[PDB]
Amino acid sequence: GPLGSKRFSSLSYKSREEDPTLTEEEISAMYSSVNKPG
Amino acid sequence: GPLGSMPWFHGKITREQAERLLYPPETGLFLVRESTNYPGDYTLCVSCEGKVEHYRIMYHASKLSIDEEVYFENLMQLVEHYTTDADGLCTRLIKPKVM
Repeated sequence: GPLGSKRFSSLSYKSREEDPTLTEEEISAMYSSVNKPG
Repeated sequence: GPLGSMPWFHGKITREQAERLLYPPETGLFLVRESTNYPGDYTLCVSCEGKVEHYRIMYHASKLSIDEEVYFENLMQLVEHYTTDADGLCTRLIKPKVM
């Protein structure tokens, strides 16, 4: 149980081929989308 | 090439293929592939410090757009913009994921 002072967020993408039970909520949850600086 | 010189566009890649492809962390490595979860659109995968960022590409009226504000006429010009500047990307494009 370390302090946890690290900046990093993985990303496990999944296609309908392996998980056809995925909805816009799940699919989109695996995206970052346009995020301009600031 | 298929229709010019757009190797970065696989137009046919899975999650396992896209994951391994972006194994080595290198800001500037991007790749486009037909959206599996969403048929008819494309998805741009970039490697940011080892992280794989997926950008959904909406294709409507023969125009592409990810921010729903900047529409293009093709994927070629679209990448050119994201390559010259972030435009909403964790890291501007530098080297296309050649296949």
